[PDB]
Amino acid sequence: NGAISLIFSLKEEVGALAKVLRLFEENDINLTHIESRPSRLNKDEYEFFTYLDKRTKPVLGSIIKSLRNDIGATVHELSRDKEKNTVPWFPRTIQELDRFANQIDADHPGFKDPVYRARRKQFADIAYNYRHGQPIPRVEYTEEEKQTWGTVFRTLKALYKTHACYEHNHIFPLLEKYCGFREDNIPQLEDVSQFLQTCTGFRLRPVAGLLSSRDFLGGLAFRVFHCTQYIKHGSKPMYTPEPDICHELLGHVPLFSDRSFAQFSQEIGLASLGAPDEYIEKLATIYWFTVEFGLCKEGDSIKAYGAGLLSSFGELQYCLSDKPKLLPLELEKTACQEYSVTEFQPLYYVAESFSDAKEKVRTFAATIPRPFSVRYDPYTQRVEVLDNTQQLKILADSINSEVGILCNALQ
Amino acid sequence: ISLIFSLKEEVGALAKVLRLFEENDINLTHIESRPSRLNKDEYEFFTYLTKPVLGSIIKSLRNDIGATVHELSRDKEKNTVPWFPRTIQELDRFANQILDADHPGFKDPVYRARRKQFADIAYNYRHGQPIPRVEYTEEEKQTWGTVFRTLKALYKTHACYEHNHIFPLLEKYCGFREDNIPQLEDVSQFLQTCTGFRLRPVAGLLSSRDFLGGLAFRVFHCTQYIKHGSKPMYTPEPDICHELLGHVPLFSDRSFAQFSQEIGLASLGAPDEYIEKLATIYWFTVEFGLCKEGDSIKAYGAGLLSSFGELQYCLSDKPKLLPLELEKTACQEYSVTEFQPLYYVAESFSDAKEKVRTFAATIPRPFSVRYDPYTQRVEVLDNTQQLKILADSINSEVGILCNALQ
Amino acid sequence: NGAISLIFSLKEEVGALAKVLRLFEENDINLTHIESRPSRLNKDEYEFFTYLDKRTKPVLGSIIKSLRNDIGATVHELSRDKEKNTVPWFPRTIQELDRFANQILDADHPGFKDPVYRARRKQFADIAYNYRHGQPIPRVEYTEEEKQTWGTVFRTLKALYKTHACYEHNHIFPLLEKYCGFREDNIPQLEDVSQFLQTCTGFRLRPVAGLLSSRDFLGGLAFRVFHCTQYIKHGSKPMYTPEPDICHELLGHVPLFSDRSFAQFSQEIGLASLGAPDEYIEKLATIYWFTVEFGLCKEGDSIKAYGAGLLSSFGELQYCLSDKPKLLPLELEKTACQEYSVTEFQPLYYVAESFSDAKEKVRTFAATIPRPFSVRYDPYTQRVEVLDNTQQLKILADSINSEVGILCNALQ
Amino acid sequence: NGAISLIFSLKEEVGALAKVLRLFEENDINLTHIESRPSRLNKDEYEFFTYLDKRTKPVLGSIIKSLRNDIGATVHELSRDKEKNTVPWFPRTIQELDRFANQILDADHPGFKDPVYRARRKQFADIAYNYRHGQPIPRVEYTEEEKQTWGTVFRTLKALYKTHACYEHNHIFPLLEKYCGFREDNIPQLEDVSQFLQTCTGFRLRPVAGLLSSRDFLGGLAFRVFHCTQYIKHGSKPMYTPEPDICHELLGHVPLFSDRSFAQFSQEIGLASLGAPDEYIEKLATIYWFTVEFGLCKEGDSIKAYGAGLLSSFGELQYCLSDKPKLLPLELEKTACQEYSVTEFQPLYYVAESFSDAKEKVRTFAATIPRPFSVRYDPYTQRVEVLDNTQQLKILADSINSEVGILCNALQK
Repeated sequence: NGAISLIFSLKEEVGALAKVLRLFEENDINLTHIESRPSRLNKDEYEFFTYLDKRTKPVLGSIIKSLRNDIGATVHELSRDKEKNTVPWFPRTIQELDRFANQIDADHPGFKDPVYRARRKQFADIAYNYRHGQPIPRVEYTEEEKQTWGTVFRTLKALYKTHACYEHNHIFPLLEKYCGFREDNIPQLEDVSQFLQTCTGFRLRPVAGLLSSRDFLGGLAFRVFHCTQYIKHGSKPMYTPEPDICHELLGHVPLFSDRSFAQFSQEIGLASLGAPDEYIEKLATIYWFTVEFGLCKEGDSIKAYGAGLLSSFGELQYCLSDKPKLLPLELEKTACQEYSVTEFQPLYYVAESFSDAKEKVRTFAATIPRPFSVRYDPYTQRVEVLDNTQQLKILADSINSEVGILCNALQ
Repeated sequence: ISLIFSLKEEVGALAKVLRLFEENDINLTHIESRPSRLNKDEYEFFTYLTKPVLGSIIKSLRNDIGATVHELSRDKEKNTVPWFPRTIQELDRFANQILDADHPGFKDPVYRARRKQFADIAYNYRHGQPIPRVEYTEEEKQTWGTVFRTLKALYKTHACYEHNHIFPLLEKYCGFREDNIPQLEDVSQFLQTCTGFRLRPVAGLLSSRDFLGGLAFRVFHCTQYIKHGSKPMYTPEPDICHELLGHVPLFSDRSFAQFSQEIGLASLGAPDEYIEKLATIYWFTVEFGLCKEGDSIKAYGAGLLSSFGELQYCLSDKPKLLPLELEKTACQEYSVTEFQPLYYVAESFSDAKEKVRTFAATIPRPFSVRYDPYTQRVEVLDNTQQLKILADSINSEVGILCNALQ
Repeated sequence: NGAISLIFSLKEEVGALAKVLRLFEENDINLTHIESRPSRLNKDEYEFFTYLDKRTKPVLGSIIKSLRNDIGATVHELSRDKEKNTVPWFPRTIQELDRFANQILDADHPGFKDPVYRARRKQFADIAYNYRHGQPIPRVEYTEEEKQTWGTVFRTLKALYKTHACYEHNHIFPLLEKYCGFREDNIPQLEDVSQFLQTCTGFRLRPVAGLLSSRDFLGGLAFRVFHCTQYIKHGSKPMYTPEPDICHELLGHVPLFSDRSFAQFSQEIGLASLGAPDEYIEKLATIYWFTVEFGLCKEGDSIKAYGAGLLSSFGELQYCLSDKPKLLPLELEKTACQEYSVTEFQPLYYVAESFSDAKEKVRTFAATIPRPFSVRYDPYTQRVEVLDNTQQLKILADSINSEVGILCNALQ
Repeated sequence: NGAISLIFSLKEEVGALAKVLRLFEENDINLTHIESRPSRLNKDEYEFFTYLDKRTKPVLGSIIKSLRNDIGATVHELSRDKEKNTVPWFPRTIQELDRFANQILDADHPGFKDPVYRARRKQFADIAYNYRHGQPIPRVEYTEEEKQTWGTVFRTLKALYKTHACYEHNHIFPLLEKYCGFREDNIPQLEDVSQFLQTCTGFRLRPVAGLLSSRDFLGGLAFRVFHCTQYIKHGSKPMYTPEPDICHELLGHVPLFSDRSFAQFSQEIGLASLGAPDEYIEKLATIYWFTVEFGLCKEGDSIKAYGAGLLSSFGELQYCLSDKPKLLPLELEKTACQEYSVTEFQPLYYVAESFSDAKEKVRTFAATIPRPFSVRYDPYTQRVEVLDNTQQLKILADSINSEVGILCNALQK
């Protein structure tokens, strides 16, 4: 089916909303797929959200020209299949992450274990049926699963006070009192999501497996983290090439609980919206060398903040060793650097800070071919698509008002 | 009797705080401990306190641990900040604090029963839950219909641009017709998609402090009952017709949402003298405001957009008009019962938000407040802290504006 | 002669600079009347300044059409005669205030029958006619008669500033008394005042023979240039106010022109004037009338006067804080259309919340003024720069992000 | 006589101003040496600029003692001989550049045997010694010999600017040839160039007889004032480089000073010097030697020269882009310590990302410089504003406020 979406604003005129809503009607598209909301910046405009798929493609082209010239409006055509003259699709609302959440062995250390394979189908099914809004279904984990967690958990906690970054060590005690991070407890995703929610507005979303970098990264734009609920097979408690619950709760969650790290990762996600294939890849590389295997400066020393490092006891000690090569974070080079998932990383990029890395990403995003920019509205949980002079005008007044607050507060 | 205090992680601070509460038989679910957003080094604590020995803890937090502790009392205890809900859920705590033989429905046993029905819906509502739906009777709908038909006809000429900008969407997507009474849960979802405003059914009339405080979270306490059918034109008591036809459309407009949000932010922890001023400001804007549109003036007050007779009086030559200036407006005298003698004109909602902001700076509070739509939390800010969050906020918006100009 | 100007920028490409210059050479326009300079904002563009007059009109249309259709430059045609859909002229640079500084507006004047006074008045006019931007303002020894007139006005007003003037006026007036000879027995020299203004807010003086037009006067405020009279009223009637003598200029305007927030506020009226249609010149002058000239401002507990016409008029300074005037909050869309006379005490004053507020009100008002650009004064080059590109605003936002990045660093 | 200066502010308060002016006056520090101006930020304060010298120094402590104690004002003390517990003096207004503009710095000069040449250097020196801020720069007809020299230097470099000079130099150079008389057959007049500079970035030339101390020279850049020589090197050896004649000033410096980005960058070095300890004056001078004097900058994938020592030296201009030099990326903590030799072609150049990136590196470096305050230049009053941490946040914020308001109005056009 795919997903087609038409992004266009329309000034209110007598009969303006009246006719564009029929412009769908004449072509026979259902008008429960055409949702019309007031523009959030331009007081006199109406923004249209279209929930379409390939069945509607017959008539989309005719509609666009009329809107383009018969009404004089900038129309951006979003398509899932990334075809001639469209922007790669991306959800504009947080509920629209539902639409491909589920869009997802022989050497796995659980290939010949029918209990494990049947267990994995349980978690998959919990994820397949998850929808935005619902609480995350709680699962009692087996005793052998809680020992695997214990094994993973006990060793890593020991290295944190020396190898983990400050943000990580600052938050972890809070997850131990309030979220059941204990050597003997596997935490429930619903408690974690509730905790993140009150910290940075991050929220969890159980996922059956691995999403395409686009889908996964686009979720970061809404501060939605697509999370797995299963656990690695207990035979090899050090296994890491897939992201079990250990990778999630111990590698990602504490940092998603810090504003600057949250704002930084959200920025990688904002940059993915409508990015071409080529640039989703570069963002994935950037992601891999920051959120996944990033190192950060802390005064005169270097600490780890990557999820793949804060979750892998082995490579956490390695990366602080003098053996791995180190480069300062450089996006025009980092985004093109090669990496291998299976082997310990040869190279790590060091970051001045989460804030500085946030700025570099926003800077890098200016290089991403998009006929518009993006800003997340945390009030309606929707993406603002920025392409007008009069929008930037409203944003600038908004900036000016805050400056007045800053100025007045200085006196 | 809450407490708000930050604390640097120095010699085991977090653990000392929790041992300080254990030694005082206070369970850790009444200790919310979060990291600070502007100071990497410290933590934010929030307790929902057990009045006996609260002095023992505060004395320890301030001295032994070197914290700055705000003491928030709802019981108006002198030398305590007037309490306000910090989280959107904390609107549950006092949503049930409302205030009859004159009523046009006094002699009607069924009407006297509906009102109790709607009151209990409001009483039993808690944040997050869907607003319970109700099937309105045929006589409730014609009453709505008489109100709807008579005002709709005045909206093209007498109503402000924003009201008229949004009203076709409510008719198009929320069942705003003369033969249908919309369900609050539908209206609430729409608002959320527009400005993030939410509805919370309320049995009747909360105090100004409680009501205004709700607006800080873009939360509108909204009635669900309808006026009695014998007097359709009766508008005295805030009725569903008041809420959906006078308040709702404006709440869907970003700039009106921000202005009303601003009044509510200003109330958080404001002394009672400043609650009465903000309530008067509210009376003369959100409820009975007029606004300038080029050379003509339109009505935006909910009490005007839901009152047939006073929607036409207000834009007439009979009442006195004054430009909105809050030091004078916040001192005005008004009466609930009659057509208002005086109205205040605003040049724009944008401008009105600025005036409210400036006025709020004069409100005595040992902190500044800023709402966080991500975590649905109001954050209290020392003078130094506010500077860091605005500047960092400013730095973000400018980045977006630099990226977008290309 | 009049005045004609072509405001245009151009990206550098091979021969582009040379093609523009031949186009003007082709048409007798000397290289001294078209200067090219690099653009402040866009590293790769050249800004152009044309010092033309009506003797160039026969040829201007051909040149304009060549810049747009051949060279491909966005061109704003400025005319002082406000021709066929041209922008009303205004000087690009501070030197070019010279060009029309002498365009000036006796029967029942108190100094009519006095031939020494008539002569003094033509002595002061000549100093203005001959003044040119950059020159020291010629000093003149005033007589005892003149310093006694000054003294009568000065005396009555000083006793009244402490209770009637705004705080900013009273903050600076002692400095003028100590460093510019603002005494009852001494008329201060414009050269000293201008030098003190310059060190305070960059504001400078400029002797004018009499009353300029509002466009020309206001335009000077965009450069922080105040066209100032230098004669003094006749000694027969020392409370005579209906002309801006040196008392009105030195006691009404100068203290406030030395305050940064008031300076920026008056400058904002002048920035808004540049190129404004005649309609909006009238509105700006009226706004000027109810702010710079007869304005009042809130000062905490009380309202105080700041208009130059109040601070230099004993009688009306008392009247305006009494219970007789009708006060109104400053709202420009209304105020800009407020009618008034010069003949009597003002029935009605507008109250400004503050100078920084009235400044933002004026910036907001200027956006409504029909112009194909906005403007920014460059105090380094003392030249007006016109903003009409997205390419410019890019740079403008970058520099913003830089100071924000600096202010953030300075806080944390 | 040297130079002492007191920097302090006072809140207005009945009698406060007269009580301050009196403790100067009663100690025979007459009013002409004590300026008092309204504080830009603090609307109830007064700033005081004191013009003093060693003659006052017997009474300085008492005056300071009453200022700090009897009046409660935070007083900074600027001295030119830089005693301990003083701040190395700097000029606060553009006029005080007059004060030490003449503190200048031969048997082997390539002009010692030419008695006409020695005599002429005394003419140019006499123009400069008598030059005062605000005056037009005297125009001097150059000889035909002198013009030959200028042509030899001019012809060879111009044939080489297109492929070796950075974008900014090549952007302005065509304007200088057209409007300032930059030609092979003509030596420009400093007055015409200064007026051009002023119409570009506010820079202005100040005729100077010889070489100033780094402190004095750098400090001038904080006002966008370039102390500039008017003479030309001897005719015999037109490739002679050790002293900065008109060839170095006009062909090496004048183009870049006409560029906004470069102007702001070099000014940032100047603002960094004001009141710096001599240890950091030397660090600044090295940074300057490798940026504005011998700098290279990144320009897309290529690298071009922006240093005046290169842009006025055909021989080393070609060298600096060859494969011979050693190139390091600009890092001011490392740059500021780099050894260098004046006589030979530099073996090592520091590459800048851009003038915009270099400016920020300078400002950051300047933050580490021990100074009891911060400095910003104000082009309206042409005076340096000395500010505390609070005052600095205010100006930064109101500058931001003003500039956003402009972006707001300009967005709707």
